[PDB]
Amino acid sequence: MLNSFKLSLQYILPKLWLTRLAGWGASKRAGWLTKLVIDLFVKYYKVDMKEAQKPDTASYRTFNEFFVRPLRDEVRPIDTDPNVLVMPADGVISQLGKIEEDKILQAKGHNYSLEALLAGNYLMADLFRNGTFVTTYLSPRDYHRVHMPCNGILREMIYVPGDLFSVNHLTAQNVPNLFARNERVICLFDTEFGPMAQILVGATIVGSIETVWAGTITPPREGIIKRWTWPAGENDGSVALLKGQEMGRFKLG
Amino acid sequence: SFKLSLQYILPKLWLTRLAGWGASKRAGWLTKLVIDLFVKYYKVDMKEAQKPDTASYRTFNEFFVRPLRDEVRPIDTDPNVLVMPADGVISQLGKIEEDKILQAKGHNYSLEALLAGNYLMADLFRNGTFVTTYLSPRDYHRVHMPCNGILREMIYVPGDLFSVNHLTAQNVPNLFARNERVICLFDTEFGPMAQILVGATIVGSIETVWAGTITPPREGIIKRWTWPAGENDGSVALLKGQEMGRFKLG
Amino acid sequence: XTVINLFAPGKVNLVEQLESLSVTKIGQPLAVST
Amino acid sequence: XTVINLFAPGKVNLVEQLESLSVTKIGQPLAVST
Ligand SMILES: CCCCCCCCCCCCO[C@@H]1O[C@H](CO)[C@@H](O[C@H]2O[C@H](CO)[C@@H](O)[C@H](O)[C@H]2O)[C@H](O)[C@H]1O
Ligand code: NA
Ligand code: NA
Repeated sequence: MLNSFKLSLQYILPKLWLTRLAGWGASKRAGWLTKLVIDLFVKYYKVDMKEAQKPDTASYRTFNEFFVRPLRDEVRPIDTDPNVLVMPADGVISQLGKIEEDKILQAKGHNYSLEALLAGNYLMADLFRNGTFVTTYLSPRDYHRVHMPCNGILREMIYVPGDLFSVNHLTAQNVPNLFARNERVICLFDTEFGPMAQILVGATIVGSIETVWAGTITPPREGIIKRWTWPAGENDGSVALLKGQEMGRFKLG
Repeated sequence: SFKLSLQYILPKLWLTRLAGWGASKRAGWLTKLVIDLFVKYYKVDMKEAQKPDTASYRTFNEFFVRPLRDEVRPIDTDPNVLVMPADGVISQLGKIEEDKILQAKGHNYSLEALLAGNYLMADLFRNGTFVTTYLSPRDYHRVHMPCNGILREMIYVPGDLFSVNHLTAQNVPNLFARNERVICLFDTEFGPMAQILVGATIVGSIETVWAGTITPPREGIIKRWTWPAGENDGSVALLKGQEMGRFKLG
Repeated sequence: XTVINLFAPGKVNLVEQLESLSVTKIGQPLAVST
Repeated sequence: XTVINLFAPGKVNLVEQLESLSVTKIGQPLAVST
């Protein structure tokens, strides 16, 4: 057993109540106090406001409005090779590479189950066994909207209740099944490159997840798995998104 | 209403682990004292137990899962009769109305949600029949087969540890679909059958006779096991009224 | 705790006397084949 | 936070320069069709 005060807090702290408290505060129009918290955040996390459509911190009525701020289009050019899939999110690669049968790397030496990440959906896991994975970590300073790696027809979305562990080197190394046990939304697309999943995983504080087709998925937190399906692209009622288009976002609460 | 608010405030999982730690201790006189207080307050009938002597239990959990004398639970002998799997009271029973199961007057929950989004398993039971049995602290806490069954699938589902009582049954949405539970799916002469063991605050530990203790530990993921059809190598078969699992503290 | 049983459509009839708060005992009749 | 992508076997090659802690920016190359 690792004897680590910081790790033990992950298991002791009322992570859900702290996330709800932060969501309450982040939704408030608090004028000078909103601007103060945003300025402290911008300073401490070294946010680059020059990439934002509205670089002025006074232009945000709520902390959440600031957290989900849009970027100027010019600053994220979408690669034009149609054979190229692009990064869906600003931040850093956590881990990437081969799915070794059912195994995805969480940290050097630490694996978790593809089937567990997909909430026990063995039919969906069958699509990705021996495939490829990319895990991108978005930090507090990064843009918090998520865009498409390629053209996609949405086929399935799954809301998975779970925990709100923090994501950092300590939890990646010491919390088993970190990404398979945290509240998440699974999105499954038909693409030119075959089936593709884009999974948005919550963390402490940053526990609210949206998609562009369904709005805010969480909160509220009703404690059950929810499944939506859409038809193939040639059919009425289909949802299609283009490479580099916004598909969802994270915010506080 | 104060009591309802506590369901959402109380550290249900830490209280469950505290109770599990205490209930697993071979604590001699203190084990026997807690057992005697419990027996007194909940009006337990020790005459039905194989060992009516409360000193014969080395741990509170040994007492909680105490076996009954066979004589006191005669198993119906009509092979066309399915029997009660547990001592307690019916919570609700009847028709699964498409995907809908009744939790309490005016509250439904989803068959697919109870089965953790397993739509292929939900398809077996749409428009079928359900029975929900509540086991109280005073009841026997092992669970027995309603009929002969070949075990085909078991699913461990992480979840909450809400208390189960009239107040939470009436007021907590999705109570049974959000609590930690084990789903057991059987081949029977009466078609597919599910027996689902749902945990609650304190009484959070679930065992089967084929797997031992499923929970704890609580590793936060869905786990699925499968078994072959009957009369194959690796097959697990249980008879009507045979023990298939139990609940204990922790 | 709680035990939930599910049966496939048209396979069993619940013994008609059982309702909310009926006492259950292991080995007593719950349902009959159709 | 975290975004996880899964791709089917034989379908994409990850850009070879990317590793743990590589900076990601929306629109930049992630993978190439096989
Ligand atoms: C990480 C999260 C931290 C984010 C920073 C801010 C959190 C602080 C929480 C303190 C609560 C502030 O509460 C906020 O007060 C101002 C008063 O100017 C209100 O101001 C607004 O509503 C009031 C009435 O409700 C109107 O009279 C007012 O004209 C209107 O602009 C906000 O509607 C209220 O939401
Ligand atoms: Na705010
Ligand atoms: Na919530």
